[PDB]
Amino acid sequence: SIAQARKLVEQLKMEANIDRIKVSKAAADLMAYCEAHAKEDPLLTPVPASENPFREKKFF
Amino acid sequence: SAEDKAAVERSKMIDRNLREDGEKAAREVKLLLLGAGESGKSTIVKQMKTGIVETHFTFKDLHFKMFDVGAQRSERKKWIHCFEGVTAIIFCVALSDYDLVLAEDEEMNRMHESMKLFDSICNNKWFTDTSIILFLNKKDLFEEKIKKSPLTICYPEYAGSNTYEEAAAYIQCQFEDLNKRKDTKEIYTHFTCATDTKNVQFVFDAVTDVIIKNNLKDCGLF
Amino acid sequence: ELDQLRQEAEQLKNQIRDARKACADATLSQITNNIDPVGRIQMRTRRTLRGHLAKIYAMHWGTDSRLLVSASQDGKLIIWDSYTTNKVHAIPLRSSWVMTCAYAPSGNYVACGGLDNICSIYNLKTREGNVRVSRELAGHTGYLSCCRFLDDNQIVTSSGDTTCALWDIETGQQTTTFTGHTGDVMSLSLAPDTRLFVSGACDASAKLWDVREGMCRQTFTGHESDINAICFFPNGNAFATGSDDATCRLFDLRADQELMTYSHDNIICGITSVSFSKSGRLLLAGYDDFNCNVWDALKADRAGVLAGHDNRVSCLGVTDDGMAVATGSWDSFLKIWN
Amino acid sequence: MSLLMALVVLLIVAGNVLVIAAIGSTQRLQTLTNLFITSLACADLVVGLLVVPFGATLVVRGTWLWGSFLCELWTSLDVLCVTASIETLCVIAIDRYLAITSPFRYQSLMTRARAKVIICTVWAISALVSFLPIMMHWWRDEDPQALKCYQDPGCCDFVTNRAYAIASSIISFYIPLLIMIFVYLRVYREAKEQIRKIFREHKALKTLGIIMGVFTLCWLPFFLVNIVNVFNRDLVPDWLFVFFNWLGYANSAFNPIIYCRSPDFRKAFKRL
Ligand SMILES: CC(C)NC[C@H](O)c1ccc(O)c(O)c1
Repeated sequence: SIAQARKLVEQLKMEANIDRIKVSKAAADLMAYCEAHAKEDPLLTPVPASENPFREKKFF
Repeated sequence: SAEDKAAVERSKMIDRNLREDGEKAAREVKLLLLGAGESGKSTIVKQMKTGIVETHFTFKDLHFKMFDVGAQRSERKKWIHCFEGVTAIIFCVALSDYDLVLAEDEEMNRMHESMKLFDSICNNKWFTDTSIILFLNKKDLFEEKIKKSPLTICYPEYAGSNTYEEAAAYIQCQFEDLNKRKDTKEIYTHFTCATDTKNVQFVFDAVTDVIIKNNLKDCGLF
Repeated sequence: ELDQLRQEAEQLKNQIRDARKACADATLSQITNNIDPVGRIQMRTRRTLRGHLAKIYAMHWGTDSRLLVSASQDGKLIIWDSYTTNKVHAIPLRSSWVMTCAYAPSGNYVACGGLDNICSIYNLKTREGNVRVSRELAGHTGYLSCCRFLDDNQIVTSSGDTTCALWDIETGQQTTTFTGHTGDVMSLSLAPDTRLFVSGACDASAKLWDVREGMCRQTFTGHESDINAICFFPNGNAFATGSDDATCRLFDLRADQELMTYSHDNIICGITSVSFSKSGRLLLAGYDDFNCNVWDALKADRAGVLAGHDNRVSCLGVTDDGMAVATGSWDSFLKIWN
Repeated sequence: MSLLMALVVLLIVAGNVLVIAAIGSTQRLQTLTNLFITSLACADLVVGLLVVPFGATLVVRGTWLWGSFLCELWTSLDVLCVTASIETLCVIAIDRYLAITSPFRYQSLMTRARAKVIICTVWAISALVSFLPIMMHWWRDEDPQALKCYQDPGCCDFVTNRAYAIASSIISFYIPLLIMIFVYLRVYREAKEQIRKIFREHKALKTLGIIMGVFTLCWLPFFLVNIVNVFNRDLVPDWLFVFFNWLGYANSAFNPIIYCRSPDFRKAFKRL
């Protein structure tokens, strides 16, 4: 049983020592990434039916 | 084009095969076998003939597929719903497990663990209509055990003398008084042992009654 | 000793908690104040796939964004072409109890598994015929819950025995094992670069694993019950988790905390699946109420709902091109939405 | 009586169209017995669409206003649909009997192919005993009382001879009635025997009583007079013939509420 507890303690120690950035920077990064690829999302902004593979398009 | 017709014909053949396979499987009688490791399901399986085990056997031109999931040993709450629709649930309980205890916990009789499992599955939201066959195995050994030992071990409350028939009836009653869908499902009990040679016939009769009742309730006469 | 180790561990846990707290400069909702809303997302059903005679349990899209797979309890694994809806392949399974599927990035192999505790890999271009069982990976002691290819050789799977495994298909041997979950691992998601992967378990926690060293780098908590689904953000710097608590949660890797919670008072069922959009702005989540809700990933608002199934939505996925969304259900039908 | 036909035809068509829509849209309803239910519903639908309106015009006006050809066509179609419905009501009972008395032989032998075969056979016998003998002027009578009716198109009565009046009565109602009685009595006995294992004896009896009594009350009064008229055309009045015929028609309205009382039908209707 001591081995399990030692493993858990060492794992917690390894997980505690990591460089974390403030939540503001991560929020800004997510916002910026979502904004950069906004025009490339078919689901977000509907695309004209002429280029929709499921409404009216040419297959082969 | 030619490729389009080829693909459509492939799809049509696949649909034909799927329909055939489905209609063939619909005639199967699917049973779910359950019980502790020391219940005696090994003997029941041997008489009727890693992961999940499947036994196929025929009787009176009737095909039975029995699924045994005893070797899972994980949280049952995640996969039990995969068996919603089986014709019936066979549940084995060793009658000689009343004066014994589990080797893991402190003083928890195996009879009480079997009772807990029965109460859990019988009253499960996924098996409201499914019926349960209840095998009460190891009757020959139970007779001798109770002839020498008393029954006040696991059942501190017991009104009656120590005799095989009385104790067997009391245990059957205690196990049948655990289901709350007394009007939606029916329990079929049977005292069996290593030398019975009639358990397959009991299962056949139980499945016959289950199918007849299902048809009658679908018609509207039950 | 016992209490010695437990007390130093609780001290380390308090240290980690305080560290996470100190790094909380502002909420995602406070930075997303002026972002324009998304607007009512009306998505209609375009194609419907019939042919399964039982409840579908999993599906996965192909990297080409046209072919897809679906496994059902009838013992069938069907590969469909969504553009025409004509079944391309139908594979019978040695075990009717299947719970996951997977499509190789190259499209040369498919994988499945379930209560048989085996990952079956089938080849689709064998040499002369249609389909043949290529490999059977049997090293788990619990049901196989999820699996995802890394290449034509490596494959990572999760099982109910509270462990994940990385197998070398050519050899059929666990090249690596991931342990640390105290509950059944119910799902996993590979990162875009295939260097890491997150896994959610029934212990109400998620873990980030490295595929090379094979250690746990970060643990994420916050849920109250089992996690049933998990997905990576398009840039691999975050992920989303759905649980039985009727709530989704967005976790960040660099910050190591919870960013946003997507829930609603009118939602009590459990979340069955989750997925993102090509831009990551939308978060689609298939629930147990027979519906599928589309949430805003930056404002935490419900914008749209896909309601076309009779039974619960068991699986849900989006295409690489991001042109449609496939959803399966226990009612034996798959639907493509656009 | 001009407005009494409106709601009748509306009910007849609405029930059957709803039944067809429910059996078509939802997937759970695609069973084997539902095939016979669809046959019965389509027959009752054809009834409500074509048979009842022309009879309504006949009874409200006083004379046929569509010519001898359409008169004979409508008579043949009425006989066809009535026989088809009353014989599907018998194959349904035979199916229930086979399912409740031998579930394994039933699950094995019974299949969609044989179901289609039996449905087409019922429809073939219906057409055989309805269309050929009528449009071939084989149902005519030798008596003169009905001569002017055959000649003048203004009359479209159902006067017929003895041979055909017995043949149609026995092929459409009297054999199916005995078959239904026998099979449903056996089913009642089996249900009793099954309840003996454990209100239900009253529930089964109530269901079977409704099923049999609605059908009997609807049709038997007409098919008694039908064979009584041949012996003596004057014993029974003429208006009671038409009244009993329309009572029998009402069986088409009453069938769906009886043979589609399952919870699945109610769910498909609510979702409809
Ligand atoms: C008045 C006519 C058109 N009605 C005929 C009646 O519905 C009928 C049905 C079946 C028969 O076998 C029959 O002799 C008579």
